[PDB]
Amino acid sequence: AKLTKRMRVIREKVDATKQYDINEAIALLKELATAKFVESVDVAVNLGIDARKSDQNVRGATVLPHGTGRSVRVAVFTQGANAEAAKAAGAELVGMEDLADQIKKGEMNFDVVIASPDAMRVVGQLGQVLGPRGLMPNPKVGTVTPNVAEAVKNAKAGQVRYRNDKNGIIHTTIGKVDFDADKLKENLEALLVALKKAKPTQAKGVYIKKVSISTTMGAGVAV
Amino acid sequence: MQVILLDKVANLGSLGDQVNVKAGYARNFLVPQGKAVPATKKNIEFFEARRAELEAKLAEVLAAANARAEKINALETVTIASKAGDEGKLFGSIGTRDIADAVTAAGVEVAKSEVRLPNGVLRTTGEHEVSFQVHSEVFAKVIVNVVAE
Amino acid sequence: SRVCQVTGKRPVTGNNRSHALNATKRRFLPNLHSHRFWVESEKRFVTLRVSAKGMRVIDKKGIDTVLAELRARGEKY
Amino acid sequence: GIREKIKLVSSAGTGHFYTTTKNKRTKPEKLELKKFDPVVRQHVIYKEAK
RNA sequence: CGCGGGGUGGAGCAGCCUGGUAGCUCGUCGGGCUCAUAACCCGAAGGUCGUCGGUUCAAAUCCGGCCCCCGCAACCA
RNA sequence: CCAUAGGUUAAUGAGGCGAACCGGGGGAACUGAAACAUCUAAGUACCCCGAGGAAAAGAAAUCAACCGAGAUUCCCCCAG
RNA sequence: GUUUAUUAAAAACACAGCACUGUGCAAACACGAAAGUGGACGUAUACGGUGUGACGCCUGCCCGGUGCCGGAAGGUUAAU
RNA sequence: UUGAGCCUUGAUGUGUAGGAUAGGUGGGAGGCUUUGAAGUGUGGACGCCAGUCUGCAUGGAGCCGACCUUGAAAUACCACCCUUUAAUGUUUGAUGUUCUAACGUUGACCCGUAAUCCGGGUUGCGGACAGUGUCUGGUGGGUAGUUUGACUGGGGCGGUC
RNA sequence: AGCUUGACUGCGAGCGUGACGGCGCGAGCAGGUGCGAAAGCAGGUCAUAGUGAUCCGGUGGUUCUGAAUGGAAGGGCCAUC
Repeated sequence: AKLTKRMRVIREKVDATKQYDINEAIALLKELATAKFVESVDVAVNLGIDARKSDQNVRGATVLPHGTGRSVRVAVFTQGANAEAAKAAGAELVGMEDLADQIKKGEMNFDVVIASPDAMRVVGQLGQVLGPRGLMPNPKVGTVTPNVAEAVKNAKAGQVRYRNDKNGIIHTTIGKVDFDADKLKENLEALLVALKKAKPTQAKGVYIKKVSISTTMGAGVAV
Repeated sequence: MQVILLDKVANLGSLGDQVNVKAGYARNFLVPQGKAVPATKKNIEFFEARRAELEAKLAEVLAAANARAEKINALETVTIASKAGDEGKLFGSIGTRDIADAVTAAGVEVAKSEVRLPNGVLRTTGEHEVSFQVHSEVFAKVIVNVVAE
Repeated sequence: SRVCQVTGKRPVTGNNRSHALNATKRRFLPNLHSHRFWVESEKRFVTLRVSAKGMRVIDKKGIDTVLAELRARGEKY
Repeated sequence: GIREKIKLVSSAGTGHFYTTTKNKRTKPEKLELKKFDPVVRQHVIYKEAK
């Protein structure tokens, strides 16, 4: 090193080897920020469980007080009066066959798409344009249900979605560095207990190999 | 290895100074000979006292053991013939008093079996290690000198 | 006797055991090698056979304390 | 023992498992078989053999 | 009592990370070639890439199980 | 040289014969387990060695249990 | 020539010559709680050891299976 | 001199098609360059010939998506994750050289002693090689103890418990 | 063919058998669910072969035990390989 001036002035506040206690650093997390974009604190977990076998692949989503670090714009594909119930619960766009032409042609202004089972006949024709975005609803993960009003509300309330990468590693954001550091020790447990309930059916003995926590292009914190 | 010095090893450091040395070089030489101690301030005055009770067996011969050096040790330059030529090379010597005498123009008698040669026998006019006992484990250097042809 | 000449630690018998379970007497012999020392009293140097823990008494008390009690047990060094 | 025995828990998961002679080696089928939970002394649905 | 690989016209093997896609050598039925016979070369004919689950618009292929094969394998009283 | 290897002899002590017991050092196998192999035979048998009227052992870094006993040994039990 | 004492006296064993694999000298080889001594007061034209079998003139094929030497390309892989 | 390992540094991605070397994967519109590219030429270099890096004449804040089109799918501006390897720094080994405050001498000489045993004494030569013992894995009849079921109108092929 | 899981839990008078270990069959009671409109019926298969006593340690509950005693290790029960 060789290091950029934006971070060289933050090493004027922090040690290069110490990982700081999240119960003691509660005034320091807001103080190491330097970027022209919003910096975060993200959790890095090592697995496992088998590093190759896809039967032990981990997937899911967990609800948090700040979700992904922002609110989401939710769209709902539903016919008749059940669509007005989702519009009053958390949807900002109601979808129908007239909207399935626009999504296929290329234009979409929403973070999450939910559908009801008799409306899912239309959305089934969008599976290849919604696929590479992770935007496609699927009954086998609950993103298709008759109670669409509760399903749009589950997304609007703020949730984070995950799956493990190659050789068994998984990374997820748990707050902005400017957000209340007092709650990091509380929200980390709500993330961990939910990820621990997501253990595979054929998992045996162990599940976590190592846990680490760091800031965007910045220092690590200790638990 | 952090140690404190107890001897005149001025090429390694000063007396009573704290220096870093290798653990093997300490264990094989500086520790067993009474020249250095591990740098633990509360345990060194004891290791010094342990050396004083072993000094009390020859302290009187560090004071007086040479009739010609009664209060302080002397350095002397040789006065006996170097038994060489202009090439500075010779067959050497076999006589245990044929060398190292520094008062040759005088009625002073050279000591029997008290000479010590730390590097080997003098086979050249070159400057080399040469000493005479005052006691069985206590020695004084003398400076080799080119004399006669 | 092949001993550490300052402590008198000697070869002896017992049971060593095989790689698995079974008895083996085999005769025991402690590790031993030569080392040179100044003695003061003979005004010369000597070679003596010394080993484990016995060389450590010389480490704890010095060569003037340990070697001065030798040459009484019919000692041939 | 060439039978690879399975053990399921009740609807409520409480107490011990129910060990069963139901096979998994030869055919993929429904594992629910409705059995007795002695904490309630009632016939209930049984779940998850892992 | 375990693990790795394999199941493909008549025999023995591909593979992977171009998922929109059955390749091959050897034989057989026929030519090139040849005075034939050898050496080399390439047309033609014939098969559910086993089997039960799974993801999907889609798998012989990948992901889970089974079974028969081909190579390696270990222990308490 | 100092010293040490080495050489005398003054005084004392040892040495050899021992009857069993006693302590120390070495140390099996046949046999037993109805196999044989950890285990057993056994620290027996025997070889090597010293000493008393006997020898061993001894004056708690013991043994207990919130209560205490107060160096060691010999016998009857605890307990097959 | 040697020979199986009292049931085969030899086609058995032995010296010759040939081949090969080791061995630079404190050799390789050998007996030993390990010195030491034998190899040898020898020096690869010497010595160890296993074959075959004096002499004359000669000695075809197979390295897949067994052992041995170097590697472990590729597999399986201990201790700590 | 280098084996393995850890940090630092720098770049990995072209099945295939064109404008095009779509890494994975999740975000995202104003963000980045003032020895800095543009663009046609005399040059250097890797190349999958597309692209990129450097130099000079120069000109000097662009440029880009969205627009426009290509495709299931995007293409400014960015976390997070991962390759193969050298040097700067360094953890731990190996081979070789050299010095010798550990240890060897099948080196000599002197004294015991006009003693081709041996110690001591003096001086040369070797040297962390060797040597001797020790523990764990491997190997290993050279040596020591032991095992190797029963029926079968006998043995043996076959039958059998 | 419809519904369905009695391929039941805890107890059991006993009945048949071999020298014994051990093997085979079980009225019926209690708990609960299932079929049938109901009287009534279900502890598998049309019956008989389809499998190793124990010592060991592992696995999941309990709080019976647990060397000074409050925890713990280890064992016992309960549930199993």
